[PDB]
Amino acid sequence: LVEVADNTVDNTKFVTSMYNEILILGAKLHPTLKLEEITNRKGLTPLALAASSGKIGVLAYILQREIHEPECRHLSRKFTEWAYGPVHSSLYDLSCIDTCEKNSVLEVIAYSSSETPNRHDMLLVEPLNRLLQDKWDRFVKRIFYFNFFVYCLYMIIFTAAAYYRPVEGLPPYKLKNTVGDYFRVTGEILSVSGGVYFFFRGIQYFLQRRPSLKSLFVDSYSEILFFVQSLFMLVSVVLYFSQRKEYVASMVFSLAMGWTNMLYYTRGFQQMGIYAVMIEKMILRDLCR
Amino acid sequence: DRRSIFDAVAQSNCQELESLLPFLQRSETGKTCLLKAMLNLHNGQNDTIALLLDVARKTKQFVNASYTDSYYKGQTALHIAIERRNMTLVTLLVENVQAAANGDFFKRPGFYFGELPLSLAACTNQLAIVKFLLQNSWQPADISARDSVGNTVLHALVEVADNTVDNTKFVTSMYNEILILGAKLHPTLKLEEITNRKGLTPLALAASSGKIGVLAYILQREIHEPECRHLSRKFTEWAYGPVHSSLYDLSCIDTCEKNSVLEVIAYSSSETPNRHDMLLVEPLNRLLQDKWDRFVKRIFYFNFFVYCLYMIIFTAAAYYRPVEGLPPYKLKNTVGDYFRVTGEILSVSGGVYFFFRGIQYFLQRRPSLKSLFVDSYSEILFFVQSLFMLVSVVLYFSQRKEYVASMVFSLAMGWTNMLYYTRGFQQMGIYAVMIEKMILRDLCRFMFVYLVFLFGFSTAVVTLIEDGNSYNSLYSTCLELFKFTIGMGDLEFTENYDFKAVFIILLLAYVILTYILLLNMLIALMGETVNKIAQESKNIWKLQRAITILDTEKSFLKCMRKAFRSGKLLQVGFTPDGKDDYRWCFRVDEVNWTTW
Ligand SMILES: COc1cc(CNC(=O)CCCC/C=C/C(C)C)ccc1O
Ligand SMILES: COc1cc(CNC(=O)CCCC/C=C/C(C)C)ccc1O
Repeated sequence: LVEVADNTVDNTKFVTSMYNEILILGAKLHPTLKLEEITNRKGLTPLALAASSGKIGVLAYILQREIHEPECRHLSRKFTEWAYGPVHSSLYDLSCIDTCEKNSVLEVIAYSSSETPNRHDMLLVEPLNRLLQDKWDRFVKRIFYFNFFVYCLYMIIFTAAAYYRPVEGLPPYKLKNTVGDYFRVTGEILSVSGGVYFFFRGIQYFLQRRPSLKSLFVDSYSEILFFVQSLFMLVSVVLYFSQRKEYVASMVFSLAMGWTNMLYYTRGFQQMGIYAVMIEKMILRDLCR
Repeated sequence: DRRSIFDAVAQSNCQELESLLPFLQRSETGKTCLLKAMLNLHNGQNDTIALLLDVARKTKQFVNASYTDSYYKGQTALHIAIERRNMTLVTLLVENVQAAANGDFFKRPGFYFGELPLSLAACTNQLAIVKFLLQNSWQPADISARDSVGNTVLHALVEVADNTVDNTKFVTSMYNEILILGAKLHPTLKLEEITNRKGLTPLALAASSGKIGVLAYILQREIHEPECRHLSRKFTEWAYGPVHSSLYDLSCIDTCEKNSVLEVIAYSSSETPNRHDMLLVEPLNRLLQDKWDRFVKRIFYFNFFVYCLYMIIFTAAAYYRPVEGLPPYKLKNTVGDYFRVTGEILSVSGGVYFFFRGIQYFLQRRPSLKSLFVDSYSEILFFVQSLFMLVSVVLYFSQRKEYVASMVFSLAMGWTNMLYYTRGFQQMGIYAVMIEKMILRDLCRFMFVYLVFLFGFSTAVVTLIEDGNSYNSLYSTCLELFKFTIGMGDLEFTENYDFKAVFIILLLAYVILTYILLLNMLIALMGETVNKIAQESKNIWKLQRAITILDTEKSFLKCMRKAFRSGKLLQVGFTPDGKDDYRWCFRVDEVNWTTW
């Protein structure tokens, strides 16, 4: 039933309908069985498949399902907790929306390879919007701001240790007894540590997600850039112990990338996140043509 | 047992009640048994309430049962009946009205409707219930009830409006019906002036909070009924053919006890949903335009001319600043120096004037801190110019030559601030509004992004240079790369670099990313924003002129306060109380061919 849905209003109409009728029928015949958890060989719940393949209408249905019949009230995914006047307070199920056995509906929507017809539009349903906004407000705003602040410090120290690079002779260099040179070696060590961190993060991402080769610059325009900055920093690491002065021609690139990559963080601020999105899209289309 | 009877009433069966009645007679929340019966009622299936009433009467102090908890403090049975549309139940309870439900819900999610059964019924789109309650025989409901904070029935009616067409529909409707009803019951009372603790008339609140539909109603209200013609706020003075000449009330639109409707609309902090759109009603537009045409156009033009003279003299006394030595300076016997000292004195006098004006404004209005640059973009600038001028005053008697670095700033600001005056000319006022909006939005966004990019690539290029003039600089390289954005960038401005290929790749990447991509993006986005605000600019300009008029009238009450009044004092019709209706009315014209 889900597999044949095509998002067209009448198709959504009767897919939702017949889904409901078959569900209530199976409920009446077998009050003991719970059919939804039935999963195919890929192990996808009908919700999970209706969300991964991209069928939005059936998704809005399955997340907004309710039944009053006393015998089979227990199929509902929504309830109305109370109401005094025009005010209503209702519930939602989150059966495994937020966290699910192997992949919840959110985890499937977000990490969908964009071979899915429409993932961006799909977070318009009520429970998902409310859920994600709630998580942002409560306990991840602080984490994101702290991450942004740490990256600011890393760029600052990287910049101020690149600015004063030793110029006497060739690399490597002896550590003079002065205090400023000790500060500078601390700066270089923090710099390379951050570099290796980003390098590994990139490799881990590319292992978990396993992104394609024809759509890598349209699905993840940011992981590529962070990993590339890490690569340049590490090549500088390699060529600063190979007694060679060309490391700078690499390191410089990195540093520039560094500061530019800061735009990655303007998605926590809607009114600047939309601007950074426009930059990305235009660079991919219009500058290229 | 209390639990047994609770289950029985929840059971919709009277067997337990009948069984326990003879035995009972022989013998935090506190929800009432009759309240429990009514609550668990479907299609009027709860009948134990009448039996409970009969038993209580056979054995006043209980028909007035109410909550005790702070969560539902004071929840009233008659209120619950109203919530249920209970004509039978409410009529029984009343026959068997000023109840104060002072709980949390009545004061996170909740519902505000007033604290009185009458108010609740009025807040529920139920008209028969209110008719009966306000004119119930056993105890009629008094309409003039005022709650703790003072929100009467009309106050709550306005307070629940939400500008949506159907909501406006029935809020206006029921407001009208309750008004005419109170008029018929009490021709002597005038309900509108009833004000809450904040002292706001229902008009004033409907305007301050932002409810436009109710506003258009209240200012365009008329009644023909002979007994209650005296509630109208509009009249039609005469009509020969398709022509009509009508009046308007101006009850306290133009000038009111503490804050009129205009004074509230204009000075609204823009936390109000929609103030710009709100001056579209007929009497307000006509009134403000009339004031502009009659006796404030001259004042505004004269003010503009005086400011022009102040800038001119300030400019010509700054131009010839003494250069011999340090400040202060001795006044040479020449005549030009006397002219110049006159110029400086006029300059500082104007400066102190603007400084005080700014302080007074900031005391009266008391503007917020998070929205100061979106509510008043002009008072800040005038006050800031005054501040710079006064710091120059301070440092010209501290034997220091740095005063100029301040004064210059001031002077520039001065001339630019002249744009403040292009609101008396619609077709230039809209242009100055666009400048303001773009400076607040688009330059800010684009400048954070452009500084990110500029600093990134400029440290990138300085970490490469060696200086082996003085391009080993973050400031001089920051310039030499900023110039690329004014079409003056030199791709080879230094040859003190180790690698030419890297240097050129970096500069090319910079030019492509900022000059070609970003800057043209800014042009495109400016196009978008202009195409969007083409009309918001007009509305904001009308509001700017309205504020100008209000300040103009307030400041010059000293010269002729009551001389130039709106409209005239007219006698429109008779009223039963005194058989005379004298009001500061405002006449307008109109036509219509479809009506005939
Ligand atoms: C990193 O995440 C994001 C970054 C950006 C902006 N960053 C860029 O456009 C990359 C520029 C690369 C040019 C560098 C050249 C070197 C060799 C000098 C927009 C959206 C994002 O999500
Ligand atoms: C003053 O009222 C208005 C003014 C303007 C135009 N004025 C400005 O944009 C201010 C420019 C400030 C830049 C000055 C920098 C100095 C340090 C040289 C538009 C609309 C208004 O209502």
